Amino acid sequence: EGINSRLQLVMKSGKVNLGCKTAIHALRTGKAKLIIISNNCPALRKSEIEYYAMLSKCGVHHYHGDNNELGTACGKLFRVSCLAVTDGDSDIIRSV
RNA sequence: UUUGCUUUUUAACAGCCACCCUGGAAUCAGUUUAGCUGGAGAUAGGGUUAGCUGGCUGGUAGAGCACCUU
Repeated sequence: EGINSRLQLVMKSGKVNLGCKTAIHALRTGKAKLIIISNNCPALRKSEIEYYAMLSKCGVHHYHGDNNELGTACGKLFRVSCLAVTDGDSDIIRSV
């Protein structure tokens, strides 16, 4: 809930790639600063992302409260399982 | 009364005519008679596949049918 403040700060300044496929696309690229995955996300899907994150090495990643939460945390009426923070005023990536 | 009625048909069989890729959606968009669908990837563009008792040729005019003359 410190992150819930700091996340919406990033989207104004920087950019974020929301959804599973665009997140994994960034990891192959090695261009994703961190991966945020929803708790409600399918169990198998997260495993693939956090394997990819180990290979990308600066995948790092971090868990939330909930799937439907994570969209409205962004400021989106649709819902999101996974983010990928591409690069913001707030250093989300250093502390977390 | 350029009129009213009857005939003008084609068999089984055989060949041919939901899902993926690109992509990344809020000023939300697509859509049914009705509702539903969509970052667990929508519209759109290009494909793949399912099908009926669909279309074309073969079967098949030699047959069947309606008439006419020695």
